[PDB]
Amino acid sequence: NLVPSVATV
Amino acid sequence: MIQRTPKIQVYSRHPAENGKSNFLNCYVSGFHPSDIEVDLLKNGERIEKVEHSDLSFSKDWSFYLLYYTEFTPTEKDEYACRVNHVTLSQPKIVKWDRDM
Amino acid sequence: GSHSMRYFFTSVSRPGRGEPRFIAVGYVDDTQFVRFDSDAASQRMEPRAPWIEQEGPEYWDGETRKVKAHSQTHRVDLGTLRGYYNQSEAGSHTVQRMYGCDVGSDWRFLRGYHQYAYDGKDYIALKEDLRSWTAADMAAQTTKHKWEAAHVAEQLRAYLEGTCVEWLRRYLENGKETLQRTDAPKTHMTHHAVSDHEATLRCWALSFYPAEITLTWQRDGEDQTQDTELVETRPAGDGTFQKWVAVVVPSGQEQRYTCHVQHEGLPKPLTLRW
Repeated sequence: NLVPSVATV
Repeated sequence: MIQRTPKIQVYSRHPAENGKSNFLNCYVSGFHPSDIEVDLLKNGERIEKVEHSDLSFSKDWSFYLLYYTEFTPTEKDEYACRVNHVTLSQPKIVKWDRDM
Repeated sequence: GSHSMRYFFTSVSRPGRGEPRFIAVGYVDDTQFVRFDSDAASQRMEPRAPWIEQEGPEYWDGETRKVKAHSQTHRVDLGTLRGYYNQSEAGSHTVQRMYGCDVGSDWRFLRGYHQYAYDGKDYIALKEDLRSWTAADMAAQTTKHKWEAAHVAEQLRAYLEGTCVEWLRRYLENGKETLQRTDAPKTHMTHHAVSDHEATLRCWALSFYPAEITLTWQRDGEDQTQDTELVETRPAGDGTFQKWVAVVVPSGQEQRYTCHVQHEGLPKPLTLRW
């Protein structure tokens, strides 16, 4: 189950 | 950029016996960048039906792939893996050694 | 023993036309269970272990949505990072991301991680406490400040200690028949001669799972490292792993040398002799 959100660098 | 040259192992999935179907493997690892060319050779000739694993990497960020094909060994057939990568001036050929 | 769930993601930019190549893979321990490849036809998250096929259409829709969100962040990141490092549009570049959680033998949270690399070098990583960041350079430091203001670490810590662990336990249960099985290595020894003075002894371990293994040689009951060669552990292709270790010895002295194999599928270490 993947992380819900991925912040941009 | 960083550039790391691939290590190569060529080997079968199961212990190798003539007349007995098996899988020829070429495992390439420790390389960067990700683009790489890998062929399996039967008697010097490129095998067409070759599959590879999905690209993944080690903790040091270097990539690894398994290329593989179904084959039936015989006494006289010679097998190899030919690899080309940015870090290589000439393709590298490693022979399958079944006596190892 | 202990277990892990880990996701690995690679994006590679393609200068002349279109979006980057994006590949995502998910593992439980040393078993891959899912994949997405941006070059594949389905544009869906795909099963790679039979026990994940138990999961319903909502799982596949939700994992697909998230993995495409992962893809778009990576696409944005490649342009942002090109900017940070004053690079041109001509060259191809890479971002790699790994995250996941470890649980112990009790299946409780042990460790979480989230690390990120640009062109194969450390960029930024979550620290062990999951409350702070390790930024390798000033570009990464700009990202750290961005992520601190946005409380990114807090959102990750909740996932890594919560959902990650919960779903690992779930996968471990659904995949019990393989994921909780150990396969002990099948061992043998080969012998070759280079000349009439010198011999090569090779100790093989085949067909084992998980990947972790120790193979060593001893000479007369003491560890021998000189004149030995130990290969990288390698996938057999059927889910199991292989490794060997060789030693060069004087012909006739083969009996002094013993191979020792440690693996979680063996209650005690095993010894081999020629």
